[PDB]
Amino acid sequence: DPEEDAPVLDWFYDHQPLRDSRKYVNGSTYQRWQFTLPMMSTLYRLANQLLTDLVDDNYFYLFDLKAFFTSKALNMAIPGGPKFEPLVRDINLQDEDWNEFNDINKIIIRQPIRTEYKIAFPYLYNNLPHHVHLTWYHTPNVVFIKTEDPDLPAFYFDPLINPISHRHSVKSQEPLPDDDEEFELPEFVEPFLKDTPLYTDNTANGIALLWAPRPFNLRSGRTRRALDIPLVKNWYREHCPAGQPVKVRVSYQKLLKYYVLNALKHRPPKAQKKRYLFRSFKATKFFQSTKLDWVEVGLQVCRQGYNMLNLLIHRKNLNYLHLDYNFNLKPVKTLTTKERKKSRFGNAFHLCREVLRLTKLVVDSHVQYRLGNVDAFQLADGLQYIFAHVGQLTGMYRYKYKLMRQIRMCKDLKHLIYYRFNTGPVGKGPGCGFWAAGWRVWLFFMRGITPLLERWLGNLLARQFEGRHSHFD
Amino acid sequence: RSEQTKEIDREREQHKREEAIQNFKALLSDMVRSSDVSWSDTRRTLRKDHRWESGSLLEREEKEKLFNEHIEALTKKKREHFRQLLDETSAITLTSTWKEVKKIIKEDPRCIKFSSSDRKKQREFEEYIRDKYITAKADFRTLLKE
Amino acid sequence: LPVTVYEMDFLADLMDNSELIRNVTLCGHLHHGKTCFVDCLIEQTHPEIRKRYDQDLCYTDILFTEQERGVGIKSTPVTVVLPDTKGKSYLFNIMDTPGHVNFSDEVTAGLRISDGVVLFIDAAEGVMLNTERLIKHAVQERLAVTVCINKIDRLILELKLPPTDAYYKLRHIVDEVNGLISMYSTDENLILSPLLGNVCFSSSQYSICFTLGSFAKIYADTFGDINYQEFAKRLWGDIYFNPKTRKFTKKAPTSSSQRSFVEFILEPLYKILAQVVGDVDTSLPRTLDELGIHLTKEELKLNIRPLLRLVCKKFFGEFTGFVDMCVQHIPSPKVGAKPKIEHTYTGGVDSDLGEAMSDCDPDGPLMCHTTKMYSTDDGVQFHAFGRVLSGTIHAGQPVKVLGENYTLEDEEDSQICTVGRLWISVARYHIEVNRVPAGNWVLIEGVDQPIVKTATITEPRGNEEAQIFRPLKFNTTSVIKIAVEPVNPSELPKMLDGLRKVNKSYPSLTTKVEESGEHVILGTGELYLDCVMHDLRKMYSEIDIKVADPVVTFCETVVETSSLKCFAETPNKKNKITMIAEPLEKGLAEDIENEVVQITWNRKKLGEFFQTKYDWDLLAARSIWAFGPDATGPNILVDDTLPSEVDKALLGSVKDSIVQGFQWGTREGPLCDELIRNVKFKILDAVVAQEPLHRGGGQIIPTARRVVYSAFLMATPRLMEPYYFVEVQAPADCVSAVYTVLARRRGHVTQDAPIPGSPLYTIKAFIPAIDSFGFETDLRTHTQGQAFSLSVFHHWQIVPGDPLDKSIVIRPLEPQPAPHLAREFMIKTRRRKGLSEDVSISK
RNA sequence: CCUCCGAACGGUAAGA
RNA sequence: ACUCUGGUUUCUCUUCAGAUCGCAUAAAUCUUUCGCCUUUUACUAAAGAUUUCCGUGGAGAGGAACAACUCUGAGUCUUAACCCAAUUUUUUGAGGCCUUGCUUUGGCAAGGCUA
Repeated sequence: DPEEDAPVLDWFYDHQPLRDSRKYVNGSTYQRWQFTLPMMSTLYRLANQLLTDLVDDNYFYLFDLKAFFTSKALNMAIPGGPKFEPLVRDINLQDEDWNEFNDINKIIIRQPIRTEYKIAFPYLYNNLPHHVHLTWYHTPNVVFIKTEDPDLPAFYFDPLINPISHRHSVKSQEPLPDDDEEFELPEFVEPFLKDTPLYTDNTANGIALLWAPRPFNLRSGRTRRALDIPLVKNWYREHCPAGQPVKVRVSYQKLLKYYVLNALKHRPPKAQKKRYLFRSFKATKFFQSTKLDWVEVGLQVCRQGYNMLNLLIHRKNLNYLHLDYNFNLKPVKTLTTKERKKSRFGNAFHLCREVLRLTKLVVDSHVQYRLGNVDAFQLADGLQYIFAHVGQLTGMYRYKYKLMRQIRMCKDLKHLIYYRFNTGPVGKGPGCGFWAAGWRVWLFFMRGITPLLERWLGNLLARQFEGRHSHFD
Repeated sequence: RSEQTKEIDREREQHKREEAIQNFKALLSDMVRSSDVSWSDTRRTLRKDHRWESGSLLEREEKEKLFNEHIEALTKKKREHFRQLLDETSAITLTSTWKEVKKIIKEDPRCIKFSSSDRKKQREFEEYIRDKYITAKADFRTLLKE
Repeated sequence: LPVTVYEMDFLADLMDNSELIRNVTLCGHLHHGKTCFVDCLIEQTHPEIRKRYDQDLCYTDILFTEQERGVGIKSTPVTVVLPDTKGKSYLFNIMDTPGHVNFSDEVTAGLRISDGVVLFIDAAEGVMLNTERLIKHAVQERLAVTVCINKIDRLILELKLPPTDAYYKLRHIVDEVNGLISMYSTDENLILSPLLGNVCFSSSQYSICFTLGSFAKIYADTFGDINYQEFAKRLWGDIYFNPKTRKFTKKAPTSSSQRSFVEFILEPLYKILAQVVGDVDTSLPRTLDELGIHLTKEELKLNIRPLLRLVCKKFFGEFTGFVDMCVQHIPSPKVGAKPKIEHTYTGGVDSDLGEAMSDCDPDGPLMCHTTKMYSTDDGVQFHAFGRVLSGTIHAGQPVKVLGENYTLEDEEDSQICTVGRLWISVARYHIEVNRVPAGNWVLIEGVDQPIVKTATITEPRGNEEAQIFRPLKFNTTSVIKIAVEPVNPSELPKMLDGLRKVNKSYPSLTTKVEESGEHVILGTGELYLDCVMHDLRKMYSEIDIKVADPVVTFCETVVETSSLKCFAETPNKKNKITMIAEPLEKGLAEDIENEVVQITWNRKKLGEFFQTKYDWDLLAARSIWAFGPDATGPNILVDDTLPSEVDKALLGSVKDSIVQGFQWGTREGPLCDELIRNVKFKILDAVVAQEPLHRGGGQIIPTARRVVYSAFLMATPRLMEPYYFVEVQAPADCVSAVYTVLARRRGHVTQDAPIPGSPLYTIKAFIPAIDSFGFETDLRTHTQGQAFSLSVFHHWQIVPGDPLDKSIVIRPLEPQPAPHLAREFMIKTRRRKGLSEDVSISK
């Protein structure tokens, strides 16, 4: 709307909005930003679909990170919480047998001691509570009232607020015999802010921004990488809805499990010297810099990867093998056993081949968009399909099976999004294009695989060019 | 808010009604101890207590039904006690006589709670013996089916 | 030492002058901004200590359990120097006390050594359960009450009430608190109103704190030629401001004018907050310039909440209104020492120490009262903490520590200890000092060993007349009962050591060893015992300890008159004690326990009361021998002997043994070894023969026990379980869930009322203490974390069923029906005590 | 209700 | 109401990195256990320790680029309309003399005269 969305209208869909404007960002390097309250309000309203209606953390009682750490340390799972393996294995939990202290005939049972109690108060209801985390007890109930009408005054007695009772006044001052002149203020004395109005049209929005999810309660901040915004993290951090199928519930629990594991295993980054690869590359005479269309550089990367694997194949004189442009190794003819054993590559070549296959699929979907064959909505749906169906489009799970962990995750997110997407007038069938969730997962997979693949391919290429890089008796 | 108060008030009413029912049940269990006492006779005699006004949200029909249920439960307890005491004597079997049982269970408080006279007591003992004979027939059928 | 505004030696100089000292305890409900207020005070005094832009400082939350849970657990002292409106420095001894009801005892440990109580009220919540409990406790401890309404920003930035409606909410809070105080007191000088200076309005998150005097002084500074004392006498109530006459009139000038408090105080505050949070970029610099507030460029770039805090710190400045409140309405130790000795000293004010201490002489006989015990950093030794009521305690001076059992006749419970270092606690750094004069608060090392919970430190060989201070009376009763064992029995010794240390850390903790070797801990609630066991496992013992499922401590009562005149014949077969047992009238036990009636009274007043309100025979009323099992115990031993049968001289020589035997017999109990409660024992026939050798104490006391039990057992005995009172602050749509949860736990709702000036509802209900385990967790789970509840012990209520009904079968893993409950609860209690299964009348 | 669908190798006749 | 001070962007490098480096989250290696198991990988999933990788903050240095100019800080942060003022400062009648006594004169103290 040119009227409602004026603060963000002219820069909302730019690639890097407000980059040139020194009022909002530090400069072209895009490190810091500092917005105004109307812009923050418009952005917050535009994002109210991906945010939570909760103004308080009290919703996450026995469902925050500390509760999950406690349940993991106790080999217990809260309803909807993740399951883990026990911390202490070699101490049997049924080895404790019927002594006089655990005598069943000695204890009174009226209400069963659920596992919720053993985590709310872990030192009371649990024996040997090792590595338990005390959950935050209670935050005072935020009674903020969201108003969906700007016409309402920023301050007004809401009908939701219960009315206050009748009069009472015990002020028994001395009844003055009135032949006197009483107190008078000086001539130029007035209330402190008589001039300023009680409330403007940006006051209610700022008050609403106070009780807003991060970063919409922020005024300034630092830019983050586009892959560092999960955008659905608070969707599986809430309790799963009522009538969801079993697969959706287990997807919520698995996303929650990996969130818990990431939060628990997190160690601070180590101090190190600032090594930069592309800066070193640019410092040589063998690398130049330009500004290319992303689709063009994607096609260049696909062609270069194809040529590079094909050179790796033709180096070993394997004419009976054919690397196709979708990165499929193919037998040209029926191969003899001697030809089959000479056509046996390691997991390095095949993992690079499958990663290039996935990149080719993504860049090819983008090319199909640019050629006009497929439009933007179907492009987004195709990317969402690709990043959630890597187990079928590509085959890198058979050369590095640990990445199956990623695949399951990309399926889990597919559930989490779909049952938030296909609600109401929206049914099943293709159409969801919220591909950020799986795109992040595959980027983080590549983050850890890059050193491994680089080491493997360095060994392989060094080998191509004659290079390398009862005990005691 | 109108919907909200309607929802709250109906459950408030249900809670008060069920609390009154529980209080009347507690009064029935604390004072009435004999199954031979009539329901309305005690109701016309137990109204002189202190908490007898605990049924301010109850009518004569509900109170009489609750008294009937309590009397039935007390009679069941007395019958179970009589049956349990009938499992101790060796003369009690599937073909015992009531005349001999009148001396075997002469000073039997459980049987006295079951029946004051020999007619109802004999009928109950005969019913129990018939049940025991049916159980023996079931045992014979289970043994002979294999 | 961290850098402060004032000289440390100046603080030591303030120590000598008892007039320049205020002993203030900050009390209130859970999470009503008590700790954040102390955070603001620390920030005001300590320049280098500042709140994080995102996380609360929580300076007095020094326990790791407190930091993780977020709930204050133990009271923490801060001794600071604070300037008032006039600028005169004062030495404030502040007790930051927990707001959770289960830790009410902790508040009591700070109310003993405090002269004044500042009671914090959430402006958005109002008066809550612990607020009422602490009003009652502080008034009944004879302390000066000053209310402070914290979190007034919630009326603005969160409830968004119009300023007139915010004034109405504040007025409702003040009026409700005044009604509460008037209910539990007699004086008219205990009325609270900001007109008198008894109330401060504050928001501790944004560092707002003002009385009418401080805001009037802000007006005077911005304008001049204004008597801010005379001006502040008019900024409250229906007094309006006519600008035609520049006057203040109790009538409305127009037909739609506002109050003076709204115009001059609330409205500028609303406009300040609105301009900061809504128009930070458009009209904020002009608004700040109009207020004479200059912020740098790097300070306007802050987020909205740090900016609000900074702006309100620049505008309001310092918490001078709070200091005005605590100076003008809380007596100094010298002024307030007379009622303190009148109330909490056994010898009273009429002794030679009841006046040497009432003057608060810094150079008299050393008499200090230590009522807190704070752990060392490692957790091996302890530091006592208490008020120096008289004298000047020195470092190295040996002292005589007197426990709670020290009397003048029996002086076994005393020890000569060496006072080590002395500290002044500012809650995160201890100022080590050489001496502490009277009227102050002191940490003492070395004297901890003979101190169990509360101790009186006096001069060795100085005052042979020195008695002890009265032991702490707690607001609630330790009811929840856990049993602890060591995982490795070989480590049973260590646990005992640990069980001692927690016994010193928690004033209401009741540890003991039962007959069957069980180690039983009594606490007040689930959170209380969870913190106790965290400290027992992690802090002190550092071993592995198994817990039993918590239970409650039952009591035993009667419902009918005993059918037989239960008699006991002594082994010499000459004394025949024949008694009956019947229940006391409804509420008589409440009168006995609350010290409405006392055994120290003359027979005149005691008989007058018992004839006035209970319709007895005056002969029987004059003949009330003993209250059991203690002087305050809710059991009565009425002598019903006829004048012409048992002579008074024949019976007065054996009354004492009968009384002691009755006391310990009601202390033990014959059903499941529990206290006998609410029983009247009429001694009908006391056949006592002539020989004084055949009627000795060892001849009567066990016989007194036997006759007590026989009278009890024939009077239709019943079990009584404790009932907790629960307040639930739940949203309006989550009330049905509260009803459903309370239905499963034998709990009935007394009331469910909307909270005025807030969208929430308050549900007040009664729940059995044995059924209230995990009740808070179930309530918060079933209401999506919205319904929060606090549970406190309220009363005792008969367990359903007959405990002695031996015709009841019990299946060991099934919640029994109500008529069987009393049969169940007794048996499984006896098995835990290590007693016989069935209770037999033949003993 | 149950939806986690893996892979490669250990499969070369040796000769003329 | 004034005088002296004086930037921003961007690239690269060298170091220090506690900090939610990171309001995000990968991989590998080793040591314990865990599930399979038929040989290596490839694996299952928990703990601890290491690395590696995608990133980040602080300081310093050297360049290119709106650099030529404010702002910030410090500094007392300059004056005549209408007030010559009747309790603690710089326009307030309070001003003096002698007697007496003390004191080595000097000097000190109480009293009187007071328009």
